Amino acid sequence: ARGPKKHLKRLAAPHHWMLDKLSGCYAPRPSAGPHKLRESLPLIVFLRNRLKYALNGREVKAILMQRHVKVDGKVRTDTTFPAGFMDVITLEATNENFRLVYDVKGRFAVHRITDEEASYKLAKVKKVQLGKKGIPYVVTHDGRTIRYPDPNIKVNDTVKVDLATGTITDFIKFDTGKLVYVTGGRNLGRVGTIVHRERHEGGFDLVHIKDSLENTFVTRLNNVFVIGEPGRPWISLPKGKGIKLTISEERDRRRAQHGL
Amino acid sequence: STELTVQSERAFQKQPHIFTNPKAKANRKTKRWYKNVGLGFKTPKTAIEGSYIDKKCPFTGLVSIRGKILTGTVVSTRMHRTIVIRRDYLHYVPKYNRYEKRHKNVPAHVSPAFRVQVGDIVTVGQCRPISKTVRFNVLKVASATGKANKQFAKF
Amino acid sequence: GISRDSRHKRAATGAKRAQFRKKRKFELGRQAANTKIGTKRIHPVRTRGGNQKFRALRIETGNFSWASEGVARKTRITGVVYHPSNNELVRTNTLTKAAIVQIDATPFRQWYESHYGQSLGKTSKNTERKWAARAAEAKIEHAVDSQFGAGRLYAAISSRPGQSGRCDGYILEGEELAFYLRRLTAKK
Amino acid sequence: PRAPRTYSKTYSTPKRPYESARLDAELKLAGEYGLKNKREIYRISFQLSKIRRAARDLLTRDEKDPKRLFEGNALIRRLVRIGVLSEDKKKLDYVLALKVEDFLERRLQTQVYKLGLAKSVHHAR
RNA sequence: GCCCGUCGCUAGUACCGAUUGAAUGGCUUAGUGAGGCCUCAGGAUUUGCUUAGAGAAGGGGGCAACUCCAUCUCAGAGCGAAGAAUCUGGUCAAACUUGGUCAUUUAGAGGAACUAAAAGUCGUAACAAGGUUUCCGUAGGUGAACCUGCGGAAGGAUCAUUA
RNA sequence: ACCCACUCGGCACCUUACGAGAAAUCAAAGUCUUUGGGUUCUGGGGGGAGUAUGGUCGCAAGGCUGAAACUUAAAGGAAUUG
RNA sequence: AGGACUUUUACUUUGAAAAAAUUAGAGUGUUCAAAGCAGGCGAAAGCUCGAAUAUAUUAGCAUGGAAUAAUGGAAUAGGACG
RNA sequence: CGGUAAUUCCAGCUCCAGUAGCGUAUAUUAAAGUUGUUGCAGUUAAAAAGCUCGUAGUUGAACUUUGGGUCUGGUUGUCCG
RNA sequence: UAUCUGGUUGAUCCUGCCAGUAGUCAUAUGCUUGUCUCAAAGAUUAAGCCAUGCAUGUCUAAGUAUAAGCAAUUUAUACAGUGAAACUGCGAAUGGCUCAUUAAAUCAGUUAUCGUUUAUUUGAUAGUUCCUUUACUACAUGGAUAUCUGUGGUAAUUCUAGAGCUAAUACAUGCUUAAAAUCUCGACCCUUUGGAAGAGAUGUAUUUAUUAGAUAAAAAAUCAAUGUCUUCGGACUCCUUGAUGAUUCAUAAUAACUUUUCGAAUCGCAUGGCCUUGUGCUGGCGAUGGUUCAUUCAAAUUUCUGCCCUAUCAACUUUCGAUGGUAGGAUAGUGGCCUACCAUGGUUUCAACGGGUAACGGGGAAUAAGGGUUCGAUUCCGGAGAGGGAGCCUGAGAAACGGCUACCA
Ligand SMILES: [Mg+2]
Ligand SMILES: [Mg+2]
Ligand SMILES: [Mg+2]
Ligand SMILES: [Mg+2]
Ligand SMILES: [Mg+2]
Ligand SMILES: [Mg+2]
Ligand SMILES: [Mg+2]
Ligand SMILES: [Mg+2]
Ligand SMILES: [Mg+2]
Ligand SMILES: [Mg+2]
Ligand SMILES: [Mg+2]
Ligand SMILES: [Mg+2]
Ligand SMILES: [Mg+2]
Ligand SMILES: [Mg+2]
Ligand SMILES: [Mg+2]
Ligand SMILES: [Mg+2]
Ligand SMILES: [Mg+2]
Ligand SMILES: [Mg+2]
Ligand SMILES: [Mg+2]
Ligand SMILES: [Mg+2]
Ligand SMILES: [Mg+2]
Ligand SMILES: [Mg+2]
Ligand SMILES: [Mg+2]
Ligand SMILES: [Mg+2]
Ligand SMILES: [Mg+2]
Ligand SMILES: [Mg+2]
Ligand SMILES: [Mg+2]
Ligand SMILES: [Mg+2]
Ligand SMILES: [Mg+2]
Ligand SMILES: [Mg+2]
Ligand SMILES: [Mg+2]
Ligand SMILES: [Mg+2]
Ligand SMILES: [Mg+2]
Ligand SMILES: [Mg+2]
Ligand SMILES: [Mg+2]
Ligand SMILES: [Mg+2]
Ligand SMILES: [Mg+2]
Ligand SMILES: [Mg+2]
Ligand SMILES: [Mg+2]
Ligand SMILES: [Mg+2]
Ligand SMILES: [Mg+2]
Ligand SMILES: [Mg+2]
Ligand SMILES: [Mg+2]
Ligand SMILES: [Mg+2]
Ligand SMILES: [Mg+2]
Repeated sequence: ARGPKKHLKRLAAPHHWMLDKLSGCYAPRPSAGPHKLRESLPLIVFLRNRLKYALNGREVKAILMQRHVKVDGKVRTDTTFPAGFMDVITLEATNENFRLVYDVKGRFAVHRITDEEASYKLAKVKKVQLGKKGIPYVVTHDGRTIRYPDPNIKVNDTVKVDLATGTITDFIKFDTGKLVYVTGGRNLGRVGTIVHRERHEGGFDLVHIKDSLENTFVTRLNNVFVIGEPGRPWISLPKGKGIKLTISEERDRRRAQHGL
Repeated sequence: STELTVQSERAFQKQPHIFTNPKAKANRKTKRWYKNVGLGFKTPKTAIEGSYIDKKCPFTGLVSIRGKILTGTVVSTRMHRTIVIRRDYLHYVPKYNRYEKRHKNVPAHVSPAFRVQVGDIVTVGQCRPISKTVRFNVLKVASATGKANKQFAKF
Repeated sequence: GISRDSRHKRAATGAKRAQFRKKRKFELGRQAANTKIGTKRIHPVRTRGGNQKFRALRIETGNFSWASEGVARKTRITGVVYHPSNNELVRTNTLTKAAIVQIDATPFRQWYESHYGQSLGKTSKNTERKWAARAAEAKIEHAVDSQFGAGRLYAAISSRPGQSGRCDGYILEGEELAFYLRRLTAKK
Repeated sequence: PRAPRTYSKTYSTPKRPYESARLDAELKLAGEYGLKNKREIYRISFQLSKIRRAARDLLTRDEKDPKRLFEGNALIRRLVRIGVLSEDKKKLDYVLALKVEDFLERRLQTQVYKLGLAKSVHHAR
């Protein structure tokens, strides 16, 4: 290819958009935006598929055009906008508010979350740098560039953007014994506590995570998103809280909780 | 294989943008710039007080060490300012469940701070493309001799 | 059309690589600037991703810096006397990076005169007190005074006129200058 | 370029196509249950062979192994739900003991015949 | 009984092959080298600043430096700025001519074969002690199988002479 | 120099199968479907054929390396009765 | 969480990674099946569980083990400690 | 098989196999323990270089803490609550 | 989905192959053919040649309207409605097809960019354009130019020359506009601790020099220089510094430099508030732009390991770059990528180099006790190509071919 690629064939779309392998040759390629397309979620997928509020492409276009979708307090009238992790989608119709958090199967689950907390958003600090005229600034995972941050905010840390002014409200410092979320690999959706963070001089940090069920795994640091203090998450965790029940345990859940 | 003259060629040999002020009367040797490549790799004292220049020195030159770290054995030290390292390994043929001795020849660029010779095992590190074929800079001469540390025998 | 890809080169082993693909546009190389002296004539070239480049053929004057007291002045390049790569450029007066040129050297001269006033080659009370505070610390070395009496300074260019379009460099000074005189005395 | 959907064969003709005893047994099973062709017996034998392959693979695995537990009881419940495996022998070792006639018996043909609303097997067909 | 070769007939396969062949392609010595790109020049034309003196008639809103005016308008001349054809040296280099080279196809007089076809011909080598035991290496000979010489070997026709 | 006993090494030999082989037979041709001590070379039906070609060695003789086209349902091993 | 020395491997356990489709395989009456990722349940008055898992046997990264296999120490002591 | 009684050719009758499929051709896989690492053979069936030395390759003798006692944690089958 | 059978003989036991057997998202073909679901499909030889028709153009309330186009009616003295054409902007480099070339080449897994460019999307981002500021358009600067009106040419082509008006987010210019602080240069005085009227420059962008960008831990004396306060002994106690594993990094500062980049002379809707009641002062929501830094889509390179057959291919590469050094040129950037001068080096029995591939690599397919064997042109990911070759404009992105230039066919 000579230049950028602008088509996403259906099989090549991520298995987390988890579309239908039939009924279409192509899949919505997310336009450039705040999130990686492999990690993001187009608005058309979130509305037509996840919510079923629409039926097809024209309906999603009509929905977005009339300015009822509000991604993080902004309209975002483009069909393939990459609404990524921890973004907030507001529909004044049905007065509903969603926050995108992976369900433990590892998918962008529909999370109806309250209006009061929908005012703010969480973010991971991916860079802390000194821009022109000696002005410190911080780059989050959304690509948001927050100017004049707290002087002791470091990389891999987490922050609580007020999402109205777009400035820093509070922040959480990365360290052991801290509630944490996972955003990549087999451990998608898993939530736990940081037990240890082995350094590995030369690259590719690893952290060990122990969840409430007392199960333990290990994940890359790029893959990690501190979410609060144990017992006190800073957001509303989805149904199941990412315990990753075993397949037999899931079968027992299906058998036990069963009413028809 | 190193010339006595600290610069021997037509162009002058300086470390770029490190300047010694002659109008000042400190009159030290020069202002030699240096750095540590990290990974717990000790910069050699021969580089710390050396007088060579070696644009592609991991310790004094502009090149930075990042990426692969390969340990091998010197097979050719007799081409200028550069080394040829034999890396041996075993390829696993699965149709027989048997291994197969194999070797690759990795060129690299040994700084004058190191004294190398045929047979020294060497820890080398990745860097930018330095020449057409060299991509690694010698970072440690682990076995200076190996079995030639004791040479004579006088009881 | 001048490519700089590695495909046309033989392999490290020495085998003759067969042609894999016809050479691309992101591998192009352009003609050498081979700049000259006189009648400033800079040609813009639109390179990859915009980013105007400036060919600086036929350049006469440029900025030059003095490191000891650290002062920069615009001055004229007057010929090239040494080139570490090819003496053919010296014979053709081709000006590229790291070439060694001569300088009209006047602006440095009366800057020195208005700054220290030592009358090389051989008032308000504020200026007098500044000079007294200086206390004859301007003990700059002898060879630069020798060419100051000669009138032409020995400078080594540091900018790349082929890319930048400018003609900036710094005067040889300290042991630097010494080395090159040896080479020049080899030429002499 | 659209994503294909996977067609797959559902039978397997025997390698010795001309065995007298096997041919007579196939004709017995065809006449007993009114099968149109002998591809029906091949299909049931193929389904049984897949079932037995899964059962033997799970048997090879160690006892009290999550794979063994999960898929073994999944196959057990599927077979008892079909009805071919009696509730008495939900052990995954009697799964290897099922015969082709067992799956033949659960066909809607033979079930309509058993209920009696059809008085003949071909009448049921 | 079985079978060996020469010569004789038929169909096929393959090889050598003088013809110093023919085609194609690959490279390639040598000589030309379109066109683009860069550069040296060049300078049709388009223009702007200028007072460069006219008719314009208050070609300022006061016969006159219009109480000039984005005034009519060319000889101006300069100073620019853009600037086509053309053109200097390179540079990428397609391709052409000329031979050379290799590879594959490609015929080709003629020659030496091998198969299959077994009711031709001349012998009867081998299988028995095959009627000279057989076979191997090497050399010579001859219609043909084969014969002979010198060394072997038993796959021999002897596992055996203290008779 | 013999005689008796023992031992190491060598060319060998007799008996036997309790082992191996298609058997003739083998004390290794055993310890091989109860299949793995280390290691080198060679063969994949017969013929064409150890032929042609291309190398290479040789003064020459010839040696080393060495196919295919095509044809064929056998060629062959051991033993039994005539 | 910092200076300090790190014998080096081969091997093997665990984990992160090995795109989806495909293979395996869980759930699900497409009328069965090939398939598909659907669907199910209300009183009919919106309430819902899903879209499971595993494997890839090489190369790289981390990790526990130290049998098996290899290399290195102290012989001129230029050896180890205070 | 077919040379005057053809269970084999051409037909009629009967029957058999698969069945909306079946037959042929080439290629390929299992059969092929006829590619053999698992897993082939070499006395005579094809196949041990005429023999020896020898670099690379492959392989390479044994030996360097084995024991014990206690406490203690999970998982089992225990006897029963 | 661990199975064998017929054939050498008068007869037997073998070695052995031929044949049988069952496959085949392996095709072709023959004979038949009623139904539902599903579906491959000019790949194999010829990446051979192509008539014909389509396959990429695009306008929102929001760039430009004087179509002498339509509507002229309830909204209409510049303009508003709708809207051809054309200029402007953007895409045309995506998609689709084929597998010809290509055997450490592509590609796969795994790294790196502290070695670079990046339209767009998303988040931030700038007073200085004044230069002696006591004489300027900022209540808005200039000229062309298509569309169109008319005259043609050619046999014809998306061929367009001449004339006449006309516009812009097209092309050109160009204005405000603060303060502050820091650097530099001095009309003087008064005997030192010298210390001060005052004057010019400093945004960003580019280029070059130099500096800062620290940091293992308690006290001294001392001369040399000289700074604050001095309650005239002397004390100096206070010094700020981000990130990575690492940097000449991020960033800041000084001196300068530039044939001086940007710093809104642009559009839509609503047109509120203050009364300094005038067209006066302010004033919201957007749309386009716009410098830099990030982020995203990426793009280039890049580390280790992995490729089929062949020795009837054993040495291969370097005067023409072969391996390395240095400097320069070019590159967006590292790099013999190219040049100049040096060194004579690099690969190879662990198969290099050469030859063959009816070879694109892979995810995968068939086959199936286990080990494997064969296939993979093709529904996904990469790569390459548009008859074979080279060359190039436009752009962020092409060596583009439903883009041009030339040669060959
Ligand atoms: Mg494409
Ligand atoms: Mg014939
Ligand atoms: Mg020319
Ligand atoms: Mg006769
Ligand atoms: Mg005879
Ligand atoms: Mg005889
Ligand atoms: Mg006789
Ligand atoms: Mg006789
Ligand atoms: Mg044979
Ligand atoms: Mg023979
Ligand atoms: Mg010969
Ligand atoms: Mg016999
Ligand atoms: Mg996959
Ligand atoms: Mg399936
Ligand atoms: Mg009859
Ligand atoms: Mg055999
Ligand atoms: Mg014989
Ligand atoms: Mg034999
Ligand atoms: Mg032998
Ligand atoms: Mg050896
Ligand atoms: Mg041992
Ligand atoms: Mg088998
Ligand atoms: Mg026989
Ligand atoms: Mg017979
Ligand atoms: Mg067969
Ligand atoms: Mg019907
Ligand atoms: Mg074709
Ligand atoms: Mg357009
Ligand atoms: Mg309109
Ligand atoms: Mg090749
Ligand atoms: Mg510095
Ligand atoms: Mg910097
Ligand atoms: Mg360089
Ligand atoms: Mg392939
Ligand atoms: Mg091909
Ligand atoms: Mg393919
Ligand atoms: Mg092909
Ligand atoms: Mg493709
Ligand atoms: Mg192309
Ligand atoms: Mg064509
Ligand atoms: Mg563009
Ligand atoms: Mg092209
Ligand atoms: Mg086309
Ligand atoms: Mg195209
Ligand atoms: Mg065109």
